[PDB]
Amino acid sequence: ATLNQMHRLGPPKRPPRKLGPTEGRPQLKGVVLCTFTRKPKKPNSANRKCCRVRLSTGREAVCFIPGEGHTLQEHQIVLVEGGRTQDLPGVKLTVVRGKYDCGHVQKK
Amino acid sequence: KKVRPRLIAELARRVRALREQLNRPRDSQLYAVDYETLTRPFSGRRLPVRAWADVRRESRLLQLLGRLPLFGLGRLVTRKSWLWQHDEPCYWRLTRVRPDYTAQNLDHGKAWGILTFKGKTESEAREIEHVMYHDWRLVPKHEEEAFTAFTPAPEDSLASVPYPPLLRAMIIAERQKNGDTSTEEPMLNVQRIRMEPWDYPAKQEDKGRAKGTPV
Amino acid sequence: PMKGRFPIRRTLQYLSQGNVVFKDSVKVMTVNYNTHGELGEGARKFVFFNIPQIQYKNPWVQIMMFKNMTPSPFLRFYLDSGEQVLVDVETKSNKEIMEHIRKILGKNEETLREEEEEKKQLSHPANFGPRKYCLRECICEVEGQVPCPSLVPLPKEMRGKYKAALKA
Amino acid sequence: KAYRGGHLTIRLALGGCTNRPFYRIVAAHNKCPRDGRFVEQLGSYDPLPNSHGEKLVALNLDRIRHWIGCGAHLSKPMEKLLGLAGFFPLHPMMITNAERLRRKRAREVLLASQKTDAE
Amino acid sequence: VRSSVHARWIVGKVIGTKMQKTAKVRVTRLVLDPYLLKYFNKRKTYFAHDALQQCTVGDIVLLRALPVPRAKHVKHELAEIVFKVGKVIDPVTGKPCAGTTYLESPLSSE
Amino acid sequence: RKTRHDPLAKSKIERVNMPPAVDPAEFFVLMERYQHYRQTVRALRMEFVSEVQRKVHEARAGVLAERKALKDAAEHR
RNA sequence: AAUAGGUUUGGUCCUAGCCUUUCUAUUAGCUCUUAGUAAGAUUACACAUGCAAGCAUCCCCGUUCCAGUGAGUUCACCCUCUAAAUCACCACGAUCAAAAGGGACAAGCAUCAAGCACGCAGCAAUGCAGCUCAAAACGCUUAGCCUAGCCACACCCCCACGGGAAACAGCAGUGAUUAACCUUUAGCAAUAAACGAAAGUUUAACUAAGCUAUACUAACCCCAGGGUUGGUCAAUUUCGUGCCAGCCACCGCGGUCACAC
RNA sequence: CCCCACUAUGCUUAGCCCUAAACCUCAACAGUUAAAUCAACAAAACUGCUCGCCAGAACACUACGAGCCACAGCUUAAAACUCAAA
Ligand code: FES
Ligand SMILES: [K+]
Ligand SMILES: [K+]
Ligand SMILES: [K+]
Ligand SMILES: [K+]
Ligand SMILES: [K+]
Ligand SMILES: [K+]
Ligand SMILES: [K+]
Ligand SMILES: [K+]
Ligand SMILES: [K+]
Ligand SMILES: [Mg+2]
Ligand SMILES: [Mg+2]
Ligand SMILES: [Mg+2]
Ligand SMILES: [Mg+2]
Ligand SMILES: [Mg+2]
Ligand SMILES: [Mg+2]
Ligand SMILES: [Mg+2]
Ligand SMILES: [Mg+2]
Ligand SMILES: [Mg+2]
Ligand SMILES: [Mg+2]
Ligand SMILES: [Mg+2]
Ligand SMILES: [Mg+2]
Ligand SMILES: [Mg+2]
Ligand SMILES: [Mg+2]
Ligand SMILES: [Mg+2]
Ligand SMILES: [Mg+2]
Ligand SMILES: [Mg+2]
Ligand SMILES: [Mg+2]
Ligand SMILES: [Mg+2]
Ligand SMILES: [Mg+2]
Ligand SMILES: [Mg+2]
Ligand SMILES: [Mg+2]
Ligand SMILES: [Mg+2]
Ligand SMILES: [Mg+2]
Ligand SMILES: [Mg+2]
Repeated sequence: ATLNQMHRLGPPKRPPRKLGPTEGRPQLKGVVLCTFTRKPKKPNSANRKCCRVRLSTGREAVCFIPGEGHTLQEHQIVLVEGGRTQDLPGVKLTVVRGKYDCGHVQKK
Repeated sequence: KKVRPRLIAELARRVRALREQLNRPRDSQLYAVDYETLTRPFSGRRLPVRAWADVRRESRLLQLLGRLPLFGLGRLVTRKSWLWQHDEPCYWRLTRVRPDYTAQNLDHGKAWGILTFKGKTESEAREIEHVMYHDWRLVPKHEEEAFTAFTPAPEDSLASVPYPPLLRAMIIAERQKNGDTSTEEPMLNVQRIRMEPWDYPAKQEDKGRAKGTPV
Repeated sequence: PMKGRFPIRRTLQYLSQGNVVFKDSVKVMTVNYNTHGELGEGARKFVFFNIPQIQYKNPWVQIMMFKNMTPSPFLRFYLDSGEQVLVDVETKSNKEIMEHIRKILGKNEETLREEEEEKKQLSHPANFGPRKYCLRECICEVEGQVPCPSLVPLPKEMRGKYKAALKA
Repeated sequence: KAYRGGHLTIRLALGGCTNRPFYRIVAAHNKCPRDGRFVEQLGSYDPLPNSHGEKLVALNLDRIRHWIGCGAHLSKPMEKLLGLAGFFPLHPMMITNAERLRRKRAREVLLASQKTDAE
Repeated sequence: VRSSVHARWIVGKVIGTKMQKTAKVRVTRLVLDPYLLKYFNKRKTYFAHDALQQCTVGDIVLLRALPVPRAKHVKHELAEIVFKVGKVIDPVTGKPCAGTTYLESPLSSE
Repeated sequence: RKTRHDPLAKSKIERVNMPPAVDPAEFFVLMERYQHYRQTVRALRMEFVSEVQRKVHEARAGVLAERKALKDAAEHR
């Protein structure tokens, strides 16, 4: 562009940064509604343990439960953080192991 | 950019100023006192302890003038605090009185007069302060000559004082820098600094007044 | 690279190299020049090279240009008193034009030196405060004075935690 | 922030850290916060003795005289500093507190002697 | 000499004469573009009192600030017509010109 | 600090501020010292006020200011 | 975006997004010795209790400040003029600084493009029909700001006569709420403020303490944990598991020799 | 798709509609062939100046708003969800 055009348009404007599933917050509190397993997209194969929670913001979302084995049940409290599960399309939240009702993974 | 007018603010501002002039408390309300508790029933605030003895023994100015013809215009009134503090005659010569007609005994109001403080009389009359204080005494007619008799003592007061040590050294150092070789000592002129006693009657015209809020 | 011919003109270093600082009387400076003609060449280079430098040093003076309105180029200054100063610039180079206006309406090197000195009086070296305004923030930075407790703990005797303990 | 009335005052603004006080002499509106906005800084005062056993006091006498000439008041600790410097007379309470200290120590010296005499 | 108006002297181009005894003047100033460090024209409108209604759209005028504004938007007065539209007088020679050409040669009056 | 609309504390309703005791000798001596001290400080304040006014007038209509004003006006012509 | 790096393909080059490496802050997990210092509700939601403004021979003066908060938001800056206030009192003055006049002054959206009286002349009567706007008017949305500090607000109705109603966005403290979690300490000794002629009096400002790895500095005979170890990117032995269980920021790993679980 | 028949339509007049791979996919004006000639291909590489336009892919010649003789239309033209490529 010419100098006249650059002067007329002004400095560039960054697109307003989009908030993720945590709405720009480190963690969110949630209530477990149901548990289930999801199949990852190809070429991965597994039954990844997930759950649907009602976030403290009123929104419902699916969350991945990391680690080997969990004991989450309906009406239990969990803390969810960011970070997508790479091979689970649409799953963008992760339960924090060792907080509220979700305990740490049992050794071996 | 044109600020939106705030009409309720101007309206309330005028209504408050109006109610403060039509509901203003009178001297008989503001300056009443309960001699048992030594509190003002208008605000429930106690008087300072150093005033308790005089509040029970001395009279307010209008308590004296309410008993005189024409409210005592032309009479001399002095204060017990002046009689104790100074040996020279201190008194007001009354020229105008505005009594508080709302008082049952007409023992409140305002007064104007000519001040004679420590033997020196002022040139013009002005409003008298502390009219509501319990501190006033009426000078009898057969005692006015002996009470006002005063001979001015010679005002043998100091004329000049030295400068503070550092200021003096800097004034002298500045002389020598500019070539001045004078040996005269720098001196502060204190003749123009007339020190009034702290109990000199202040200007009542420029004094405020308690706002309306009866308890 | 930077756009346009002579991109040096669009640098803060170049703009600060102007030596013309108008006296307080100058309020408007009009420039009448012609786009073509060999005798108006110096006036065109003056508009091209020097006008930015003049405006940079005199931000509150109005500068307005006019093209091909008269047969010859000229400058005209309007002073606060109402006086007008006409300067014929035909045949002169842009450097001779800058030196001319500097002589008749520019502040001399003496007047500018004094102004710079009166500014230095605003930042007294002995004052303490934020780095934006002062050299040092606290007297504890001066060698020999009691240092800051955040770096050198004070003796227990100079601390209120133990002054009150002993007294109490 | 235009205040209702008020006036300029030459006073001490507290700086430094906990147990390490340091004062800046400033001219400021009397209604402003102690350590907040000021009009001009007129000096400083380090109350803690330095390595040479000295309390350092800086006074911008030229500007102090200017602001007094413009109607600025003086806080009581500031008046005592100027008295110690010889710029003002000694404040009446510096003289009186000194006399009180003399009478206080004259009684202690008397009590000490009476105790030794009894011994 | 004092005045509460900010712009004391300004030159501009008359762009409107539809108000009675008032000329609408466009004034341009050079403003530095901070990023590009290039000067660009910044224009502003001023109403100038013209008692004799002598201003024509397109002429260059000199405006003087009034002591106090005479109207909400009228803070200046016409002090002088610098360049009358289509009737310019060369200030350097005092002869009438049409663009970059003389209408009367300077040699006429020596 | 409180505002005039805040209510008075109930634990301070019956508080009576008793004035200090007075030492006649020291009271009188201290009273004379304040008079002399404040007379000297007022004399100093008057001199500082006159200096401030003298410097303002000097910078406005001083001999060096009016002389520099004519010099600048002459150099301009 | 840098001294850059990884990743498009069967392969190359080009273009390009995403991510890695750096530096901070908050929160979470696990873990944690001392000392000094700095800093310290998520919420303009609701608040139990105590305290936070007095002074002074009565009048007055002060409680319009300080302290708090960030809801709203071009009232903050310059010039002109000019009150109140300080200079004891006048100061034809200086200082300080309102109201008023002129100028300047955030971001995003133009799929907000027209606004709808927004001008001028005249002593008036009244006359003219103008004024702003793509160089962004008008409008919507977001946000305290340009930080020696400033602006704004002070339960709500922009305001506060009036009304709703009964007020911690003063200190300490509590309920609810949030990922977010300091003591219902002491003292007016210093400084600051109010008052007093003054000795002085008052002050949850402040000062000195309490609590907390949020940070900085220093230290410790005994006392180390957390995370990583396929490549990017410093660093894996032996087993178990067998596209299962699980793992990664990116590319990817796991189908019986897995340095990736 | 191949063969036959025939209509709207292609034509004229009077009004609309306003689109195209409307692309020679190469903006207008002025100038150069020397330097480093230049990623590849295409139709050699550049300079000055101006206007228009562009900023990962897809969603999308779409939704909504607005304008329009257009009413299954045209012009202007986003976002959410999604991927680590295109
Ligand atoms: S910064 Fe000076 S004492 Fe801490
Ligand atoms: K796989
Ligand atoms: K890349
Ligand atoms: K008082
Ligand atoms: K505040
Ligand atoms: K805010
Ligand atoms: K409000
Ligand atoms: K104190
Ligand atoms: K097209
Ligand atoms: K084509
Ligand atoms: Mg991946
Ligand atoms: Mg491959
Ligand atoms: Mg908020
Ligand atoms: Mg005044
Ligand atoms: Mg103002
Ligand atoms: Mg447009
Ligand atoms: Mg839309
Ligand atoms: Mg706008
Ligand atoms: Mg907000
Ligand atoms: Mg509240
Ligand atoms: Mg309100
Ligand atoms: Mg609180
Ligand atoms: Mg925290
Ligand atoms: Mg206390
Ligand atoms: Mg602390
Ligand atoms: Mg194995
Ligand atoms: Mg492993
Ligand atoms: Mg047919
Ligand atoms: Mg035909
Ligand atoms: Mg064609
Ligand atoms: Mg074109
Ligand atoms: Mg795209
Ligand atoms: Mg189409
Ligand atoms: Mg469409
Ligand atoms: Mg539509």
